[PDB]
Amino acid sequence: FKNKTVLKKRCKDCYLVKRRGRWYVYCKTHPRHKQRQM
Amino acid sequence: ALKDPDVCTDPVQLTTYAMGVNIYKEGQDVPLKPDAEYPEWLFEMNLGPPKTLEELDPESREYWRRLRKQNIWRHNRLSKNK
Amino acid sequence: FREVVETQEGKTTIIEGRITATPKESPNPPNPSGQCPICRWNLKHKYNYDDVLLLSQFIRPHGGMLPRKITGLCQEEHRKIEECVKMAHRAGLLPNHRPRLPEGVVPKSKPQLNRYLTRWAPGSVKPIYKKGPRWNRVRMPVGSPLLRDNVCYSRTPWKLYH
Amino acid sequence: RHRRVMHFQRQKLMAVTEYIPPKPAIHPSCLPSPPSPPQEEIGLIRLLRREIAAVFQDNRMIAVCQNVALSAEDKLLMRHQLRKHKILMKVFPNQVLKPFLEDSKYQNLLPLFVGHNMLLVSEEPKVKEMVRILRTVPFLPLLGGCIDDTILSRQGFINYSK
Amino acid sequence: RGRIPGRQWIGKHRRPRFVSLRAKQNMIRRLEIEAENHYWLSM
Amino acid sequence: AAALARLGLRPVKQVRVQFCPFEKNVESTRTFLQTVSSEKVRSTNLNCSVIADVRHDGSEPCVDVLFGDGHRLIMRGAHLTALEMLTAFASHIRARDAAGS
Amino acid sequence: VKTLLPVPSFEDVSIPEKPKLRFIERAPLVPKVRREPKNLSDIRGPSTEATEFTEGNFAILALGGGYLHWGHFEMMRLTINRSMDPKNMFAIWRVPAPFKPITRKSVIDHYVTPVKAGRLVVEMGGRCEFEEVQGFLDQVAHKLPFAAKAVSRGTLEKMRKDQEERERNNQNPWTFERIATANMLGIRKVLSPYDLTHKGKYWGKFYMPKRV
Amino acid sequence: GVIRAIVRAGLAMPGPPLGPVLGQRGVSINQFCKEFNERTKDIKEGIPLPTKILVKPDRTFEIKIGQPTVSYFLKAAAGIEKGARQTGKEVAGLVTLKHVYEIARIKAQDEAFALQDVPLSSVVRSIIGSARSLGIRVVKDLSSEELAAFQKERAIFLAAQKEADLAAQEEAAKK
Amino acid sequence: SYLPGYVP
Ligand code: FES
Ligand SMILES: [Zn+2]
Repeated sequence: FKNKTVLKKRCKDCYLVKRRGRWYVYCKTHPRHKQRQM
Repeated sequence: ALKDPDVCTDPVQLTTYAMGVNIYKEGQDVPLKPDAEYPEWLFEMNLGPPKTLEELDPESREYWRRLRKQNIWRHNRLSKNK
Repeated sequence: FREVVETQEGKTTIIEGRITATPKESPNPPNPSGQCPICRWNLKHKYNYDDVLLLSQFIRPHGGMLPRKITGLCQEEHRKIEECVKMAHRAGLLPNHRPRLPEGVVPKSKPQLNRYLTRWAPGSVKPIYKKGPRWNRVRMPVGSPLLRDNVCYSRTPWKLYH
Repeated sequence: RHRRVMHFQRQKLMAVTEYIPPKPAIHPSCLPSPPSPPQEEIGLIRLLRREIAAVFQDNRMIAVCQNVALSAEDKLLMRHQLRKHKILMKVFPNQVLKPFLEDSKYQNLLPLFVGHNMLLVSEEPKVKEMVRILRTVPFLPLLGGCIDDTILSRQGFINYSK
Repeated sequence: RGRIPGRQWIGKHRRPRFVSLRAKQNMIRRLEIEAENHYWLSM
Repeated sequence: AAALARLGLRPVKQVRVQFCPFEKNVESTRTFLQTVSSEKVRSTNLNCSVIADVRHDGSEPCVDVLFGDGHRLIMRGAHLTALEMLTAFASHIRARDAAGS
Repeated sequence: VKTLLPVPSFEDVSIPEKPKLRFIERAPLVPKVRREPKNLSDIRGPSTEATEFTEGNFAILALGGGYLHWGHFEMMRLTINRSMDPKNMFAIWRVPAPFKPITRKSVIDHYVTPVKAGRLVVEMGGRCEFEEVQGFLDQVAHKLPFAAKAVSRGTLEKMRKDQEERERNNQNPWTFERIATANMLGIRKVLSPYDLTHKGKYWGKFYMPKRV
Repeated sequence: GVIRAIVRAGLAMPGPPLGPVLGQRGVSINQFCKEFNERTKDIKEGIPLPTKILVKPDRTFEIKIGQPTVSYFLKAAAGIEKGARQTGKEVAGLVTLKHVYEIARIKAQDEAFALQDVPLSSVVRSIIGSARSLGIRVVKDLSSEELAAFQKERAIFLAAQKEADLAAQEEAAKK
Repeated sequence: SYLPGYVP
């Protein structure tokens, strides 16, 4: 992951999801697109 | 190395014959037919710039083809900065 | 409603849909001019999480929320009911709408702690180790801000943070 | 940003003199909204109606087919083969085509236009030549048609060809 | 934790103060008295 | 269509779709035929054939799918929407593929 | 049949021969004594100049007071020129070059440009819509030392119309202007002479759009 | 898959640009050249023919041959050897509606227009916009008196372009 | 059988 204040999708396969009280960015195609809300 | 075939430069020949029409080597140039033999819709087309939206009749396909084409331009400019 | 059933006989699978009894809305609404079933019965700002009778009419058999375009509710009231259903399950007020357990799963015994007006999911809340100063107190949210405009019969408004 | 620490007398003045938006007694969304003002019909829409009317008037044989998601190369190849037999492939939007049939002789073709549909038309009813071209793809169905202002199904076209 | 640098209600970094509900009501009560005073001094 | 092209009709042998176009309960069946007869789905398995036979007998529409394993899948689209038919159909693909290998 | 609409035409709009923003000198060549009184509130209060559009249709509105130095000018100049099309866009400077010297001892160094609230900083226009320029202008306005926001002729007009609407329909019978002018409760003892005109919308270098 | 490219008639070469394209597909380069050269033997050498290549899974090709590009017809009809660098600003050649009708009479025999079965009126209209790309101007009637004068002035413009073009080359060397 | 001011 990468703690980001402003989550932003980096491609079409990224999808925002709310888990464990904070928004996450998951991308199976590009694992480096994963983000965590800081 | 590869180039287009040489084209003659003759004001009389170009008017009388069209060189690019014939493509077969054994063939001959096609002379132009007289004015009457051509159909009526040939000499009534828009040789100049395309007609504007204001000059097109709304109850026509070409009126909305132009308008739809312009709307595609607007989206591209808006998406250009994105 | 509509039901879907599959019967397998002779290594052949058959899928069919059978229509069942469909409940009907009660006649003569108090406010026929209302756009959604909430203000049609003048129930706006007059329901809470413990009113499971109202909430049970907008939920699926497994406790899931129903789509807004099916129930016909407005966006403002659909969100309010969406939070009331979440707080109803967390309070244990809907014991017949438990999640579907796949075969081969037996839930273990877990600490049963009574709770109500629980805004967040219990598993996604971190403890408040440092309260902070009086002017910068870290409060505990109680209830939901979507129910702020509900009818209050006391002069003191609803305290959403403790 | 309140960078400087306002005097408490001034701070109370700011809090008392705060904007208070007017709140209607009944929410506007709950009231029955006025009917949407009418607009002018689109010039393209009325152009389709004139074009559609010509199709039903000039040619007598109209074949209703579902425009399956065939590849463009295969869909153009079939169109050329139909062109050898002078069979056109007209496609019109259903939102303009259905209302035309609602006020017309061919009022019973309404259920046939559900989804992606296309119209096969020809001045002469060359049904037998059209069927064999459609037999190349088993997944292309012929919903129905109308020959000499008579409503017929796919079975009638088979009987008409024979 | 929670130190206020310097003195509480003076200096650059001061302790924040907030207006309560009855603080607004008391000021409004005073304003209505003075608003009526402006009426009797107009005649 | 996009979701179904990812899986592929590898175990599928025959697909047959029947419906009555004049009846007003075949919209879901026709939409299922529209997605199955797409270029993406058919390109995955050329051997798998898609059959569309029109009838005017006033009967309820149904879809018959034959697999290499011999099992048959019957989906009556009279009271099943297009998404439900696709979801049920796609699930059987994974089950049969696992049994095959 | 999707409902299409005609698109506006920008053919009648002319582009200057130098659409890009000109280079901003770091310091004035010759310092000059200002004619303003020594008591300067250069960043305090509403702006009284460059508050309206002149040539273009889009501009960056300043919602607070601050000083712009050479670094801020370079940030705007480089960003706008790179992100805009010179053929269909042009920009002009709505603020003067840095002229007020700031002398700070290290244990006259740099010049700044004071800007008040409500002043246009950079104004753009040409054969373009607002959505095209709203992208980078918000990016540029985010980097300014004061609260800034990209506006157009319509958005700025609408914003002022909304503010006028709020004052008219405000249900609160007590306003800052009424109390301050009438010295109700002896409030002028804790107020300022400038507050008689600011009417509570300004506090130091900050502007409060929500204050009526 | 299907690959489309413009290949000179009777002048196919095993190397680039179409060489590596077929090499990636694995289809035999020499077989394609032998078939194309002998099939386009009657067509004059150097004529640009848009070619369509069909690739079977067994690396077997069935070439498809169409009509030459319209720009070839238009330049030949006006005598132009090289199109105008900037269209609109300057006029390269001059063609008549009689020339366009004879061009559209054969150009309509290609795969694209034949499959659509559009009337010849549409084919003439699309070629008119094509001449505007090359800079050629479409005039309804034209005689020999003014055709030899316009072509005379075009050469003066061509000579001017040579001086400018060589100047850039000379400047590039000095860099 | 519900009055205008009826509330469940
Ligand atoms: S529209 Fe009235 S509460 Fe929903
Ligand atoms: Zn991604």
